[PDB]
Amino acid sequence: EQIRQAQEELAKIATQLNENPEEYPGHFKALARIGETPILAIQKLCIVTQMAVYKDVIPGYRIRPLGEKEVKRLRTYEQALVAGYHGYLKTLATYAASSIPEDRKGEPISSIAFTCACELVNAVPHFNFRGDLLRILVKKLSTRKIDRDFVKCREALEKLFQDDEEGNASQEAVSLLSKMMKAREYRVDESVLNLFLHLRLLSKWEFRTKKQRKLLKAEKEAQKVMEQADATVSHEERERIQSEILKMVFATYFRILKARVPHLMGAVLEGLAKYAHLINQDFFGDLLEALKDLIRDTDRDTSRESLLCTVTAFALLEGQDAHNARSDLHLDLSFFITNLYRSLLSLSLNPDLELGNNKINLQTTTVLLLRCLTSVLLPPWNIRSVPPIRLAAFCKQLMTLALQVPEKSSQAILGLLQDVVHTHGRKVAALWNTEERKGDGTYKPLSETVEGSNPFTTTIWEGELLRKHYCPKVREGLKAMEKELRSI
Amino acid sequence: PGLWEERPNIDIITAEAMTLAHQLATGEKTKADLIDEGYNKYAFKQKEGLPDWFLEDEAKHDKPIKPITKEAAQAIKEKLRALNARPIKKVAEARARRKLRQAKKLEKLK
Amino acid sequence: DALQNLLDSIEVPEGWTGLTDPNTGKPLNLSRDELELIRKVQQGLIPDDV
Amino acid sequence: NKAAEMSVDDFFKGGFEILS
Amino acid sequence: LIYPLVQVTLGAMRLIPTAIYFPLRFHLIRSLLRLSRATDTYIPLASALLEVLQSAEMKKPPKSSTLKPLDFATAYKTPKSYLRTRVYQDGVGEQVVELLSEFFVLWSRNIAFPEFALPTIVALKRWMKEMRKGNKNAKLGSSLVVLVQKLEMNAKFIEERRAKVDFAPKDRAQVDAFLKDLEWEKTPLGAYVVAQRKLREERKRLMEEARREEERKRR
RNA sequence: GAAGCCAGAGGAAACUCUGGUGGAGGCUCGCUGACGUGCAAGAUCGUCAAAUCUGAGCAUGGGGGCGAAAG
Repeated sequence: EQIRQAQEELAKIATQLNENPEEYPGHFKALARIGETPILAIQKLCIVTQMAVYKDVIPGYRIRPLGEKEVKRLRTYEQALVAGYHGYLKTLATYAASSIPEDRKGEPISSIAFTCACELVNAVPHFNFRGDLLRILVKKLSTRKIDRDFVKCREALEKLFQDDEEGNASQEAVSLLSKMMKAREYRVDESVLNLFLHLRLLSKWEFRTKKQRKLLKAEKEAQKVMEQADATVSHEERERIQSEILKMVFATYFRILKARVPHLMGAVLEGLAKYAHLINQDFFGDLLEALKDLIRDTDRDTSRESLLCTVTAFALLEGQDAHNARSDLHLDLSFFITNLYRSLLSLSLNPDLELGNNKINLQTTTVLLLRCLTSVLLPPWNIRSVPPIRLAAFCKQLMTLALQVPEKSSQAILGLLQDVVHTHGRKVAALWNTEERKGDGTYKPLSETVEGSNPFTTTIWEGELLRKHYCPKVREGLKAMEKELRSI
Repeated sequence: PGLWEERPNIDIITAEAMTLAHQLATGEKTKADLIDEGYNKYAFKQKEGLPDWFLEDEAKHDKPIKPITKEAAQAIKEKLRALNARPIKKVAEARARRKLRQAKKLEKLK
Repeated sequence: DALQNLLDSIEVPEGWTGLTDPNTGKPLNLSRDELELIRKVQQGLIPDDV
Repeated sequence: NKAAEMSVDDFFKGGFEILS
Repeated sequence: LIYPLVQVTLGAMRLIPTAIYFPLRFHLIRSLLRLSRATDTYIPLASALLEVLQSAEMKKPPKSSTLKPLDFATAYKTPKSYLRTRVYQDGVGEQVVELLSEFFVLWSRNIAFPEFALPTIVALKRWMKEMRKGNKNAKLGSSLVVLVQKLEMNAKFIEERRAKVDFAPKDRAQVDAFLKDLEWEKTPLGAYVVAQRKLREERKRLMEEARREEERKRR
């Protein structure tokens, strides 16, 4: 049919451009004209064919607007390429902005155009109008409707981020993403936020004549001095691009935190915990106090937010560079420890606990509590230097919590306390051997501070109910606890 | 198979502009002043239809000299500081480098 | 707010001068008209209007 | 040990232990 | 076979925790309390009762009306009329106080009652504060004050008799004896619960015989 | 005295042995301190000198503190 005529024409054009590109410069327009047909099948095939040639023909560099025989041939070829590629991007934008639904006859023109856009993104980012192509991508992933095109664009941008080693593409993409988030007033689906986590940059004797040999030496020293200069310049430019991208990312994160968007806090906190070691020192301290103020505002949903903030602070402090910076940077987690200790009771009484590679953005409040408890009692660093008063107070409070908290979470708490007894032992054996109960005061349950509540002037008497809890799992967990206490 | 987009922004980056900004912010010279010493010999000079070589030669050889202040210099430095300028890793390795340098100096003295 | 302090430290406001207003303890920022005066004095093209 | 292997999120799915 | 039953009962009570459907939860909690009294299986229900309390209906001031108190032995649902009604307020407070009473008298002897009531006591105190900073429901206010007083007294009682109980990890004879020789009217919570049961029964008699006289008069 | 190559004998092959040929080696012969890491009460690992000999010609870098370097 007319479709067959288009088949032959498109095949001839594509093969001609593959074989001799320079000698045939007008096909780039001829191809736009043959795509101008109103037949949908011909339109789809023209779009995919244009994807294929523009892919193979684009040079490993960008060209300059000339303005103002082989050289003229190249000039003309190059100018036709840019004009045709600009037309291609305009057509892709129009098709993608066009309405998706038609009669069910395979993948629509919108889906095919989106696939083409993803392929161009992943194939030739360096060439011109990367901005327009990424604008198409963002105009798709700014809609809050999960779709196959949505996920496809998502992994396209993800692969671009994880493969960009230069940085300009990353900078343009993050600028577009931040502007989109601000314009949409932070009503996005958190995947565009996880892209920021997915960034990479934030982590035979040939005979030679006498003339040929001297010239070759000349290029040798020229290329040596150029390699040295290029190394230095690339280092400086990579650092500057990192600075710009980090600026944009942290601006987005802090605007989200200030706006208090409930469904993005986990991703924002994950990003902060990931990149605060890449930002300066004074900003690390300021971020700690920002987390403190978030906790205080929640004090004046809320449980999950407080636990997220506590987990982020503790993880940031378990970062290696931050761990060594500790004393010099004056980073004290006493506020977070005290807040967790005081909130344990309300968390125990909260019935919303079990309503639900990653390190922060965890959907379960019980899981967040377990991470906080692991941070406070079983730390990656200085595990055997933890204050015994802190250990004993948290042991008593967690036994009371496990007494008053649902089955599976209680099993988790018993496991954590078993691990604590395994690691420390002799420090906490007095909490169960009543002959070693200190008599230098009385236990204060409803205290205000961990040291204030005398932990060694009391006995863990809860077992007498958690051995008759209804769940065999928690019963056997307590049995294991007593077993290892005995095998101390 | 089946083959959200919808006045110039003034940015101070120069130490002289920061010094003059401090002069406005603190009660030293006011608006009436700033216009008054605006009417000087460098004022009412044509810049619109001039060739780039002419304009750049005048720009390089005709920069007015004004006192600058240490506060303004520090302010420009703080403004232009990069966000990854002072990571913990970089400052720690700087301290390690200088400590190694003193150790090597002591051993050379030995 | 500490979040606002972090935000404007990351992107300094337009009139940020690094000073503190003695009248009110907040940092002192230049106005749009004061920035216009800065432009006018620094370039010299139009010392005054009309 | 127990802390990590029960702090994994997938441990709190909520399947009733009669439909094993 | 208790494990699946308590699992499904908790699932049933937490399916859709709404003001319209308090009484289904209430009956399920009564069933679980019967099971707890019979067996020796600990069943956490303080979270459920404290959620019932920390529901939305209890915060806002009630609606003054004149309609019949609910018969919370025949209700699967709450009539649309009873939304903010002070009568519904009073009812739900009455049986919340009840179910709390049976739970805390059920476990009123074990060596850990002190701990077992600490969260409940602090939550109730937070509520007395928050609701005398809420509504004006003084009968429930007083009933909760009396309940928390009794809880604190019983906690102080067990700890007084706890002092000398050697609980070495390889020697639990004394703790396996604690107060084998006491009965659940001697504890302060036991006395309070039996008094409240007597009052509940006399009110039951009053209203039952009453409705009988109205039936006879209508006849 | 290693790679590489040759012949004989077993192994389906990959291989193994023997006899050799060969003559590459940060291989041999002639007359320690300084630090760093440490995640404990110090273990282990890493880095720095000791840099073909020699005639006649020639150039360069030098102190300290501050600082991320640029200065």
